[PDB]
Amino acid sequence: ATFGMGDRVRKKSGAAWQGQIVGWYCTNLTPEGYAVESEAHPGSVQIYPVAALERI
Amino acid sequence: ATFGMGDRVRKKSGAAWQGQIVGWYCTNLTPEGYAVESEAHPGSVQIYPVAALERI
Amino acid sequence: ATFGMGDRVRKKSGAAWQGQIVGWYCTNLTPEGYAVESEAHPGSVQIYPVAALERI
Amino acid sequence: ATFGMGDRVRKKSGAAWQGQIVGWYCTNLTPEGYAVESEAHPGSVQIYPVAALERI
Repeated sequence: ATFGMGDRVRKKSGAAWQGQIVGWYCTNLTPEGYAVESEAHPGSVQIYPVAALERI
Repeated sequence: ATFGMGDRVRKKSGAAWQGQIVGWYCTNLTPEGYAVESEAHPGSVQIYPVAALERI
Repeated sequence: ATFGMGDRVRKKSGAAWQGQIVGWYCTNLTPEGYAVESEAHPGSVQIYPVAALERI
Repeated sequence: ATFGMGDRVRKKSGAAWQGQIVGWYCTNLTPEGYAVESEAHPGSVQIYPVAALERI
């Protein structure tokens, strides 16, 4: 696992998102995915493949 | 229409979101809905029923 | 506008989605975007750039 | 944990969604949340609080 719970991450490119890792998912299309709760918008969560994200 | 393009709005309660109205949708479940581009996270857009939102 | 309200469309590639155009959005990152209500999952709506979608 | 990986679940009410549990998230607003990959739309994943979902 590239990231763990509570890591602060951001989207590398395109649509912006930044905040803490709050969860995990895996599908065939996205075998390593993460749920990220926005630091700016508490309670709002988006999910992204690991390649979309970087730790800060 | 309660809101128009470019209005600054926020979620009234629960998961937070704030930024500008960038679009519209309508379904039977949500006959008056809005797309809101985050002011904190440019490019990221979420969609909400009108009752969830308030103009600021 | 490539599509209009009620057109039946699907995602061209990656994550699947199919149903009817129910709305529109525009941002700098996505200057021509569409809200698509799933035909399989009524009430659930996802939003996509026009290039992601094709009419069927 | 109410559900486990691979359980087939659906939304109880409102916007429809159905498919398999593919992940988990937790936030203060949603201390027990699940990612559900659509069975109708492979690759598409939505996330919901546990109270929104039921196993089938």
